[PDB]
Amino acid sequence: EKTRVLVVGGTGTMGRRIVRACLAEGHETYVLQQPETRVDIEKVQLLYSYKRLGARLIEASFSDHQSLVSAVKQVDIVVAAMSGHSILVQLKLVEAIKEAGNIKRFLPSEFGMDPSRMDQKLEVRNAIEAAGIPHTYVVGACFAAYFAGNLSQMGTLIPPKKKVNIYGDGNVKVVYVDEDDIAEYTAKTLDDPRTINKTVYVRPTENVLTQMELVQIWEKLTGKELEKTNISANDFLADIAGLGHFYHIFYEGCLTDHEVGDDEEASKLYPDVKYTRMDEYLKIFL
Amino acid sequence: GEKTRVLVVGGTGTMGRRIVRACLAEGHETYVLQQPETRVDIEKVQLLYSYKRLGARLIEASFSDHQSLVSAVKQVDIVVAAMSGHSILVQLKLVEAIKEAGNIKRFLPSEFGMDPSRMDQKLEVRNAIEAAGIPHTYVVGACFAAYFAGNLSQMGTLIPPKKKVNIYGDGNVKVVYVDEDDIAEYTAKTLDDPRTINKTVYVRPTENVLTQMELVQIWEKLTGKELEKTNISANDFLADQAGLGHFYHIFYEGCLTDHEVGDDEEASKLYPDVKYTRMDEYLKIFL
Ligand SMILES: NC(=O)C1=CN([C@@H]2O[C@H](COP(=O)(O)OP(=O)(O)OC[C@H]3O[C@@H](n4cnc5c(N)ncnc54)[C@H](OP(=O)(O)O)[C@@H]3O)[C@@H](O)[C@H]2O)C=CC1
Ligand SMILES: NC(=O)C1=CN([C@@H]2O[C@H](COP(=O)(O)OP(=O)(O)OC[C@H]3O[C@@H](n4cnc5c(N)ncnc54)[C@H](OP(=O)(O)O)[C@@H]3O)[C@@H](O)[C@H]2O)C=CC1
Ligand SMILES: COc1cc(C[C@@H]2CO[C@@H](c3ccc(O)c(OC)c3)[C@@H]2CO)ccc1O
Ligand SMILES: COc1cc(C[C@@H]2CO[C@@H](c3ccc(O)c(OC)c3)[C@@H]2CO)ccc1O
Repeated sequence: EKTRVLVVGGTGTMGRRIVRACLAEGHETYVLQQPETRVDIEKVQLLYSYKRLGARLIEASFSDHQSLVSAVKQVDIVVAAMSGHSILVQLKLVEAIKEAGNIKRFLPSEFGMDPSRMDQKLEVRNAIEAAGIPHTYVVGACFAAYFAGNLSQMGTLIPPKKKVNIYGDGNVKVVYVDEDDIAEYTAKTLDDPRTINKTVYVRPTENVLTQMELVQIWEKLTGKELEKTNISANDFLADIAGLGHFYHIFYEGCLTDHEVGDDEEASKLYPDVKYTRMDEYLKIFL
Repeated sequence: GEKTRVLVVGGTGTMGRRIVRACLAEGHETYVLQQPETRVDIEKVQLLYSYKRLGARLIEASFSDHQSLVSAVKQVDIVVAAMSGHSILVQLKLVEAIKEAGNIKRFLPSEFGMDPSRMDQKLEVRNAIEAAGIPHTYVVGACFAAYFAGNLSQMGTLIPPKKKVNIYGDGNVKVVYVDEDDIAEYTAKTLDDPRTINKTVYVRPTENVLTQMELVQIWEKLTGKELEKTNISANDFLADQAGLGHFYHIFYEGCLTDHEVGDDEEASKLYPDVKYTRMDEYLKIFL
């Protein structure tokens, strides 16, 4: 009855939320348990905390091809959320899935900028498609913790107190999404017959905002005007890949420059998800 | 009387995060030290702000800014620190601040392990607390169950071994294994208990005083399988590196159990309503 899901990378930022979202959806949830690399107290405790919620642990190693095959044979769907070298370990996962033969869908570690735009992620896609593994690519949003809570400033995760850099004129549309919402959309789409072999864009409508609109949401919550320093494009390219990431998002507008139909956008596919709006998101910092 | 306001220092540490939640559970108005970011540290930031949803307040302060420590402690009645273990010695700056503010009714320094006065920068911190005249409680005497029980006291891992296990000496030295949650709850109960002002509190839940070989047997009965044991002489063990030695005092010298403690200084008796987790329940999560 339940879809059986294996979550790969279950102790990461996105992966842990995907574990929880799969359980909250009612999926029978399995989490890949990799051989310890270190005395890692919070890693181990996070993993075992999942059992208390009803998840099961499956031990396997990426260096052990047969242990991966044994793992994926126990589930119906695989979701990966590796850090993004670590993206490429999914190639081992693809061969294991291809050998196993029983996987109905694979969602690789995407959850960001679409890599098919004119990349290790694209190499994983090709292997998936070469093997004929049904897939769903979840893309198109900035994690609110990495880009909204710091008003998109680099090198920090919390609002600045007095000053703020604005990229260009800060009128390039961006997509700011609470990581919990991304995970819940992921749990809902992964067995949806409508999203088989599709790209799903996480673009909740009211969270499509320019940097300046984000800052102005904050300024209205606090009642304080920030001192703004506009940084021109070339002023931003003083760098001789993470500056590259910001440049594509805030200068090239790579998240919002192509329109998406309702049949491929998460908030339209799953309108019951009451996604967190950025004014609510930012309240925790007041 | 009223809440009793507590500032937790090291609030995103292993022990500190449990202490934050314990203080909220006990009904204290709970404040957490927000230190300036040293890096893009997503899980550290999310942990800190998760406390707000639970009713805690954050106070930004820096150890390198004496005036920010003063201001932070001036907003609370009690201070509890749980720094990793230099980390220890930064508490000296905190004592100077506590000294100047002059409103702190009690300070619990970062202890929660072997009593150093029976073996240290912890002792240095004690000396400063006492020289300054700051009322104190020292919480000592227990092995964290995550570091010593879930691995059956094996080094280099935190989960039960699959078939063989090392026995230190004869595995008949008494050790104290306690759930970190219980340590934190005892800490939140004791920090304003008049019976423990200016005392050492020993966390020694009676049913959790166990030999390594007893711990192993609890697990063998849970799994129904016996484990291949190999014993290891003190001298062998000591064949030449501070983690080792922590273990040696604990499992060879028996430093946690070689002295008696009285009920008016033992947490499980001071706080008998804390139904502490026994090791047979603790280990079940691993099955
Ligand atoms: N704004 C946005 O849209 C963002 C996009 N992303 C993307 O989301 C996806 C997940 O990112 P994130 O949550 O930050 O990932 P994490 O950095 O949190 O790592 C997650 C897990 O990946 C496993 N892992 C990492 N390296 C290796 C390795 N060499 N070998 C084996 N396993 C490894 C580990 O799994 P285990 O739990 O088993 O130990 C680790 O816990 C990525 O594709 C990333 O590009 C992430 C940041 C922001
Ligand atoms: N078996 C046992 O009984 C055990 C005993 N202990 C003892 O418990 C106490 C706390 O240990 P534990 O919870 O594991 O420690 P942690 O390593 O988990 O504590 C980390 C926190 O302490 C702060 N910290 C660390 N270094 C610094 C620094 N240079 N400057 C400022 N802050 C710093 C940070 O505070 P912030 O959150 O604000 O960023 C950090 O988050 C210690 O006294 C330890 O000796 C701990 C392990 C096992
Ligand atoms: C907030 O300050 C920073 C934030 C980051 C976040 C990095 C941002 O680019 C992020 C990212 C990676 C992959 C993506 O597909 C992605 O899509 C938005 C974003 C990185 C996530 O770790 C990097 C450097 C910083 O200084
Ligand atoms: C579980 O494997 C290890 C576990 C540790 C735990 C270290 C154990 O000695 C612990 C300790 C530190 C301070 C203490 O006061 C203490 O009292 C028991 C124990 C250390 C806590 O970080 C160290 C090395 C290991 O290989």
